[PDB]
Amino acid sequence: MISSLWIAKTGLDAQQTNMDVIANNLANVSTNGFKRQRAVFEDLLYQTIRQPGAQSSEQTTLPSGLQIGTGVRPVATERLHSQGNLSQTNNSKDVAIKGQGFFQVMLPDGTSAYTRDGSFQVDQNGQLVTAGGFQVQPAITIPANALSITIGRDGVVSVTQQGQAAPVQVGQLNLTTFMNDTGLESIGENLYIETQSSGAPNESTPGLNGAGLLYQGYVETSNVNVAEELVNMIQVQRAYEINSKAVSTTDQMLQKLTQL
Amino acid sequence: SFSQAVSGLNAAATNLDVIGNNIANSATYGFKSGTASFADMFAGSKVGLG
Amino acid sequence: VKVAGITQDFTDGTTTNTGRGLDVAISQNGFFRLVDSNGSVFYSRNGQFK
Repeated sequence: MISSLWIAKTGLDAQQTNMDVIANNLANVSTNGFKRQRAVFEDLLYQTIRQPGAQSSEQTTLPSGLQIGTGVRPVATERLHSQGNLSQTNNSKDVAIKGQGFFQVMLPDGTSAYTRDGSFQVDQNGQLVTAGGFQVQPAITIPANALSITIGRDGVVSVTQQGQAAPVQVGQLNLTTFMNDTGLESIGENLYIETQSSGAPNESTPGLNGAGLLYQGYVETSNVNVAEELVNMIQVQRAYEINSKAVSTTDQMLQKLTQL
Repeated sequence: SFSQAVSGLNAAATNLDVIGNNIANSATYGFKSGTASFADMFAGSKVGLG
Repeated sequence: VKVAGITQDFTDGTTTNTGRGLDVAISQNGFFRLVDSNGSVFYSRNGQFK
C-alpha cells in the first residue's frame, strides 16, 4: 500500500532475474556451442510532483523539479554471440565453425532451425544428421562402404570409396548468416529460429561474405567465463539482501505507524 | 568498490592467460612470445577506476 | 597450440649388404608398388621379398 513497497518489490524481482540468468549460465558451462546470457534493465516511469524548469514566477524558474521513481524493469536477457574456444577431438564427424554463420536444420514439422554446435552423425538411412535425429537442410547422404570422410576448409565434403584411387564429392555445407545474430529466438537442443528482430538469413559457402571457416576434428565450447560468474553472484546476493532490508524497513515504519 | 578489484582480477587473469599461451606455444617454429601491458584509469583526480 | 599433423622425412637410409640375392635396395627416389589379394594398390620401399 506504500510506493516504497512496490519499488522494493520491483528491485527484488530484477535481482531474482539476474540470479536466474547467472544460474543458467553456470549450469551449462560444458555445453558445446553455448552462448552466455546477459540481462539488461531500465528504470520505470517517474511521478512529477513539480515539473522541472517550471515557471515559478515572471523571471525565475526551478533549476530542478521534484520527481519520484517507480522502480526498475528488466529490458531484456540477450545472448552474447562471441566466439567460443576451439577444442580438439580428432574425430571425423564433428566440425567447428570459426567466425560467423549457422548450420541449417530441417525440423520434423517442416520449417528450418539454425544451430551453432557441430557434432554430426549418420542416421539409419545414411544421411548426415545432427545429434537429436534432425537432418541438415542440403540433405547430405553418406554412402555405404565409406573408407573415410573429409571436409575441406570450405563447405565441400568428400568421401573416399573402397577403390577409384580418388575421393568423390558428396555435397557442400553452406551456412547461413543473419544481420541481428542476437535477435534469433532460441529453442531447446541448441537450436535457433528467426523472428522480426533478425533479418532474412542469407546462405553462403564458408569463407565468403563474412562467413566463417570449417575446421574438422574440433568443436566449439561455450564462452562462459566461470571466473567472473562467482563475483557477479556475490554482487547479486548483496543487492538482494539490501532490497530485502528496504522492504523490512518499510514494514517496520508501517507497523509502528498503525500502532496508534 | 567492487569495480577496482574486479578490474584488477581481470587484468591478472589476462596476464596469466598470456603467460600460459606463451608457455604452451613452445616448440612452435614460427612463434614470437607475447606480453601484456597495463594502464591505470582515473575519472578526474583522486578518483581511481581500476 | 594445435597439432598441424605429423610429417615424415623421406631421407634415404644407409644401404647395408646382408647377403642373399632376393633383396633390393633403392638409394634414391622410387617406391615399390604392391597389390594385395583384395586388389588394392599400396606403395612401400622395403626390400624384403620371398
